[PDB]
Amino acid sequence: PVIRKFTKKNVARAKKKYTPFSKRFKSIAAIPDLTSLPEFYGNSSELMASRFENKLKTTQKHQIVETIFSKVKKQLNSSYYLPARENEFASIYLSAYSAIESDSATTIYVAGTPGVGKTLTVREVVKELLSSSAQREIPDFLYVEINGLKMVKPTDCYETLWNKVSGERLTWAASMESLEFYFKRVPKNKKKTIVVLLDELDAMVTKSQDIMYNFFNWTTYENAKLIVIAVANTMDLPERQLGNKITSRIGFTRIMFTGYTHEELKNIIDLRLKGLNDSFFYVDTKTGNAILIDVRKVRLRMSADAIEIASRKVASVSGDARRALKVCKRAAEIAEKHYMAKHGYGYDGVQTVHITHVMKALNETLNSHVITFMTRLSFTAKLFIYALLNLMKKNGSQEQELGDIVDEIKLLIEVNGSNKFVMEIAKTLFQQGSDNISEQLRIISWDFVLNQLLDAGILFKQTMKNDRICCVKLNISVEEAKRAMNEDETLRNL
Amino acid sequence: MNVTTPEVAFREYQTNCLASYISADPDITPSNLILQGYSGTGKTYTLKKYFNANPNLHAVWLEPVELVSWKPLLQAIARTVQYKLKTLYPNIPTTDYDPLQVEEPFLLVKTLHNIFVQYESLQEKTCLFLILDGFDSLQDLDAALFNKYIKLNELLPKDSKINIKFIYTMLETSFLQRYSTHCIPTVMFPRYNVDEVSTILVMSRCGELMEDSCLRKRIIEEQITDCTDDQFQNVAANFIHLIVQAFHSYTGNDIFALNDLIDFKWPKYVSRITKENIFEPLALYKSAIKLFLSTDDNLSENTYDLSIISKYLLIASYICSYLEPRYDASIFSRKRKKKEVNPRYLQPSLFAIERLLAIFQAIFPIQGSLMKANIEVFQNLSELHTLKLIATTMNKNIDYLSPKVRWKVNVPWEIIKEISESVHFNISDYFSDIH
Amino acid sequence: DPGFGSLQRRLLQQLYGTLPTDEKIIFTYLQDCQQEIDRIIKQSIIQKESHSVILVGPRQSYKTYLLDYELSLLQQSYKEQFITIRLNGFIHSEQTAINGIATQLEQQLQKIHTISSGSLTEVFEKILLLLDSSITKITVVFIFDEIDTFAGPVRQTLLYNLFDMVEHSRVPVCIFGCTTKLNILEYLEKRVKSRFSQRVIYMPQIQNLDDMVDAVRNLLTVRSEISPWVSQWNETLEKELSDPRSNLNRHIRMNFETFRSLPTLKNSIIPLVATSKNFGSLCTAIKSCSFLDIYNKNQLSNNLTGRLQSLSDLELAILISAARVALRAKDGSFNFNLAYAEYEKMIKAINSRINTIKLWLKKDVKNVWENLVQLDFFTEKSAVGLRDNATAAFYASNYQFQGTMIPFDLRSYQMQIILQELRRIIPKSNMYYSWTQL
Amino acid sequence: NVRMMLRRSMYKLYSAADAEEHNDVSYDLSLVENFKRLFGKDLAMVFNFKDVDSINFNTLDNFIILLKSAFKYDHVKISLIFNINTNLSNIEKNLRQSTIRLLKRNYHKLDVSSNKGF
DNA sequence: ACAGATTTTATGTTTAGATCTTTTATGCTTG
DNA sequence: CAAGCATAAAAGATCTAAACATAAAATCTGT
Ligand SMILES: Nc1ncnc2c1ncn2[C@@H]1O[C@H](COP(=O)(O)OP(=O)(O)OP(O)(O)=S)[C@@H](O)[C@H]1O
Ligand SMILES: Nc1ncnc2c1ncn2[C@@H]1O[C@H](COP(=O)(O)OP(=O)(O)OP(O)(O)=S)[C@@H](O)[C@H]1O
Ligand SMILES: Nc1ncnc2c1ncn2[C@@H]1O[C@H](COP(=O)(O)OP(=O)(O)OP(O)(O)=S)[C@@H](O)[C@H]1O
Ligand SMILES: [Mg+2]
Ligand SMILES: [Mg+2]
Ligand SMILES: [Mg+2]
Repeated sequence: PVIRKFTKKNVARAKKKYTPFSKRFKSIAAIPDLTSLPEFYGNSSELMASRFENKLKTTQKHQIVETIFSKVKKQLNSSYYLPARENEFASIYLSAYSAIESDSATTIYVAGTPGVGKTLTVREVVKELLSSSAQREIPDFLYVEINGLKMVKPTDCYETLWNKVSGERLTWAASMESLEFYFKRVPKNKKKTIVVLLDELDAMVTKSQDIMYNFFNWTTYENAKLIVIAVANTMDLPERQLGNKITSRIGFTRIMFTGYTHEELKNIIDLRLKGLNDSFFYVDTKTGNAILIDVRKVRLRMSADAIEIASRKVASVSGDARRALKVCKRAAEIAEKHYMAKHGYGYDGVQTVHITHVMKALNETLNSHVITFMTRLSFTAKLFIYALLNLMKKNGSQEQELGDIVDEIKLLIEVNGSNKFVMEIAKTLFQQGSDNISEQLRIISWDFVLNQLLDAGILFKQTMKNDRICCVKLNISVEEAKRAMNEDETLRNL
Repeated sequence: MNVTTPEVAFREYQTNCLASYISADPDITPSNLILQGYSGTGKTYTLKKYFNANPNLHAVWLEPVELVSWKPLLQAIARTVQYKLKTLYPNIPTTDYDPLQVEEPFLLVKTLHNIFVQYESLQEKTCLFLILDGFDSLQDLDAALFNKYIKLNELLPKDSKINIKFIYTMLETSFLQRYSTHCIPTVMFPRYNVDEVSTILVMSRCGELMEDSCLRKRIIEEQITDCTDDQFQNVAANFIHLIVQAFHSYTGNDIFALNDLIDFKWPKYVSRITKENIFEPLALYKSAIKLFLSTDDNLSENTYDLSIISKYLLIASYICSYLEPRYDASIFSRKRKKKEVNPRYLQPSLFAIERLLAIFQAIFPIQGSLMKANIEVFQNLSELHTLKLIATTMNKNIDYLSPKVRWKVNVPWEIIKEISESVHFNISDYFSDIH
Repeated sequence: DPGFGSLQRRLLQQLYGTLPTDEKIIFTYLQDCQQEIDRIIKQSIIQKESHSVILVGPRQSYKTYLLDYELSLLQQSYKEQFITIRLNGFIHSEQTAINGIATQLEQQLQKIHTISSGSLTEVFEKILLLLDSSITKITVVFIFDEIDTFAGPVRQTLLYNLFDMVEHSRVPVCIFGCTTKLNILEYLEKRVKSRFSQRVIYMPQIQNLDDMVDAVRNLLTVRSEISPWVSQWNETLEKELSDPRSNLNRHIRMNFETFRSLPTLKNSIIPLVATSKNFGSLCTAIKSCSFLDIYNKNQLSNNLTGRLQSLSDLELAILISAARVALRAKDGSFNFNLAYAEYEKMIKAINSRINTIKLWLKKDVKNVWENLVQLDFFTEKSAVGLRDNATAAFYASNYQFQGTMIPFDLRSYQMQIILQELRRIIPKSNMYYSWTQL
Repeated sequence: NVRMMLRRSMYKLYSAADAEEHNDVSYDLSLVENFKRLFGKDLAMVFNFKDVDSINFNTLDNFIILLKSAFKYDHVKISLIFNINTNLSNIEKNLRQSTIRLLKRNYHKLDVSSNKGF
């Protein structure tokens, strides 16, 4: 036997065939009815999803408690009639319906900022169009959702499509050629229309610039009956990635999504709480279980001004629906925490919310902690920050050699020999209190404090072997450090 | 807890702390520990003494110096842990895992978990110490490797019968401070004093020096049949003290270098021993005084085979490097003053090939023409460069022909000087301006 | 005596935190944070509600300990309703994270009652199909340590999947990301930030010295009947923590002002409480705290002045000469020949002032130079010590540095310790103190 | 660099030993540690540095120090051959003093050349 | 036509070669 | 002449593409 120059024993290769669909049938006239075959399309193999479903199921439960705000928290999540995206819904639905009843291939490229309903509205369009197809108004079709960012490698998205339209398992190259031959040579008589939702096209293109070209070119063929719904963040992704000539020779409907305004977000929140706002609940003081219409009737409502101010605050910065939903849910959670803090209901006469709770949640989301992180640091940390600020003010280079920091600290701690803190901090800071410890060149906690600041993302030190001349910058803005040092009680004295 | 503290020579506190931390009870033993200290500070020695004084607790000894990268380190960790567990409990029925199956830290986590679950029939909680002796001495070291081993203990099962505790060993005290905020208990090992190192050398070397065959041969040859082991111990201790007092200022406090010097100088010292000398401590010092003044640690027992033309090319290259071009014409008119900063102490300057050839022609003596540059001159220059004597100013893939490459001499003053006297060409003449 | 041995073992076990759960000592300043984390994890496991959270704080800020305490407390009663999957951002890379998640899923599923087989893409699709998709659902509680490595600059493939998974999937999911950076939200890209629950709870900090002394009292006061000495020892400690002038309180003040890290004080106390051989020794050592001073001296005994006091005479002379040359130079750089020239001028001046000092030769000062640069007193001209990660270290290993090829004499160095500090350290009685300044 | 020196040396050792003697082992110095157990024979490795002047002496010195660690086995003996071209002055100048001290215990200056002796 | 021989997809592992960026060794230049 | 001022080139961080390398599944070849 040979002697291996290096061994990889963790290799695991999937059982995927290599022969593309071109050589499978040996004749274009020999292609059978691909619509009705045992394995093609969604005609088999639904057992796997049922195999893993029972894996996480348990057989034990013990009197779960659903409080008054549990219903609100469960109905306000992002898991679940969209009113604010009706125009784009209608446009994309009209495009898809025209392409599906005319037996033609098209591409709809929709782009927008994260969390504005783009994926939700396209999924709603596909669901409604599938429901219409169930009424036998258009030829039947299969929906294949190919999420770009839910894949280990970008070239995976080919084989998935094949595995979802052909039941076979092929490698990415064989999948490419098989899909091209199926979209180019198979006659329209023996094919079923395919709708592909290339979610998060941004992650698919990267360095390859192959996925997007293949998917926007497969819709050009007349034989192919494909309706590619690509969705992305940047509106100019195609024209940049493919080039003006290609994006012109491919005619695809472009849609842009704008972030919701405050009125739209308020409407979304109100619609998601139509069944719970101003409702009567039966609650038992023994455990706190709430039942929707010792038992007490409690009225639950969410203040309109709180929703309005939350929507105004969240829409003015991003307009993302998910952030508004999450901040409202956090306000409800704060109210519920106060509820069991006052009552003590545990687990296993009008209750409402207030603008104070929403404001608390918004402040938690927005306000940073660096100004609060400095003010609770050790004395040596604030001394180090003070010396850094002093040297930055003196030199103006917004970066300082570390040995120069040490020298400034020593000078600062020796000039103020009469300050009421310094004469007793100097001993514990240079000799660590006890004798028998010689005068230390650096502070006692110098390495500890330097690493504490570097780890906390609050100070950047370039990598150098010479600890004397390595330079450190303040990642945080200089105003924060000055405010933090002003908040101290003894640093401002000296 | 109930562990025995061994008796070491000058590491009382270090061994007290080491016994305080290391213990056979995994509940009261830190999951990480660092014996930090420089070379010769005696940390492997005291650690080995501790682990030989408490055989009831088990350890695995590793040397990351031999395991250059991190992947061999992981593979060796897995293999040695498996082998030690098999040796300790041969009665447990266990399947083997190939040590070469681990290639990432996650695979090491999985392999350690799989080895530890199959040893679940142990009666009592057992801690296994994995001594990464020399972790900082890794040749593929980087800042983001130690903390992998720091946080490794979190990924292993909490309730497993066998718990692996790490005992690292680094020697830099600037690599350690990078992780100073991890607050992992550590035992810093200070260096050794002159008296301490002398005592250690006496303790660790008098037996070997007394039991030298050379000394026995010298005694039986010189016929001194009145001696005791006390006399030999005294003479060995006197030699150790003499060598320490004579070379401590030169060697510092490194025990290894002092051991090398002792091994080097003992044969001559014992060869200079005669009848009345041995019974007089000052006789050896006054008679073998040569050994104890000048150190001898170089290969030359106590130049270039280049051609004449290559030697002159080297001399011309050095002259070009260490002379200002604007002074070349004035100095070499062979057919405000000079600087006294002694540029021979600074890095050699960069010159051009044409200047080198011109000054080489200027300095070459007339034979039989001025030795017009021919194939031999250029071949000798290229051979000098491939000997790394005339280094260029560009990285690999060098092209000597581009008019953007410059040459600089790559020998110090000593080599070029003694080459100059080798060919009997004056070199402290053109540098007489700079003395 | 066995009583003191049992008390010592119990006390040191209390110090190390390995004390059994339901009686673990919890400090009074992180009780609020513990209640918050308990609220989150119980609201997620008991009520099967999925949500995410990122813990932030310095190293050894009691976040892994707090989460482990919560899991241990909640596992002794409700063990069949949740499976714990823990990833560490240091050892688990981007590719290996999927393998680790699959392995831990299959292991916990086997324990409570395949996935990991196949290629990595098959593994990822399998775990996604499994988990993303009267009785309840076994909640999968994720625990990310150092989530800032998974945060990444560009890809963020795993975080997006897991946050969309906690936002949209059916099985209840927790994900606790224990990271260090304060600006953790700036690391996550726009989509992952939108998916993230936008909830971060910051680790509490020691705001008052009273908090630290109360924490130390809670940590070091054994509160159970194990040994006959427990009745005595406790009150002793109380006395030592009642008088402000007491030595242990002074050391607590020192730690509060310098480190403000309780684990450092605990690592100091452990050898103090393990060295004592009887109860009298333990009492007198906790009264005197001499071993704390010994420990502090040992910790600092090797950094830069413990190093400096181990230099021999010639080594100190060469160090001083090199410092002189560095200070005289404009950029602080020097080399072997300049340092030796200054050293020989210094020794000649001293001898002319005159017992006789042997001016060591070049070939005998070369060894001192190598030892001095080996003790990290000098550094190369522009040399980076340790690279940030493995790729950069590999790139550097393949490259050939210029300073390596330059001969030994002409290698240009730089100084760790300036001449002024060298004067500040060296005692006045030393015979080189005259040349320690220009 | 040092790691590739070691990997090449261990690969050559394994290949030659297996060819003489007619599972796998990772390429590291522990192959020398396990050699007596693996092949039931003593070892004698002879390192021939072809052009010792061209190698940057930092990595050569590190490799020699690494090889020094292989003397705790009492069944392996090592022999080094340095194909020096210029003289020992450059070797003394470049190599660390500790490495020269370690080499000095057994060295043999052998003058082999076509131009020597006439 | 069944096991061996070759291929196809899928990495890991070193060597040779590239451009960016930072610093600093060169010139330009009055007396 | 040096300082100022400018461009220039050395030293190295950071990276990629190619040569060299192994390996498991599926295809292609002869009895
Ligand atoms: N028109 C709408 N009516 C009601 N709720 C909405 C509406 N649009 C968005 N939402 C809510 O906000 C969420 C947005 O989810 P998606 O639309 O999938 O996010 P997205 O816009 O695709 O962002 P990505 O995936 O980051 S590009 C929905 O799941 C709902 O919870
Ligand atoms: N306390 C001691 N008592 C006796 N001998 C000692 C002592 N300390 C060191 N030695 C001697 O030192 C030598 C061993 O040195 P090591 O302990 O290996 O040094 P080291 O610092 O561990 O080496 P590194 O760091 O691994 S290069 C032997 O000669 C020991 O006898
Ligand atoms: N398994 C454990 N059981 C009890 N206490 C522990 C355990 N592991 C660590 N600790 C203690 O936790 C404290 C250190 O804080 P940890 O939470 O462990 O680290 P951390 O705060 O998570 O820091 P990281 O991991 O670097 S972000 C010390 O008191 C440790 O002794
Ligand atoms: Mg989406
Ligand atoms: Mg050792
Ligand atoms: Mg952790």
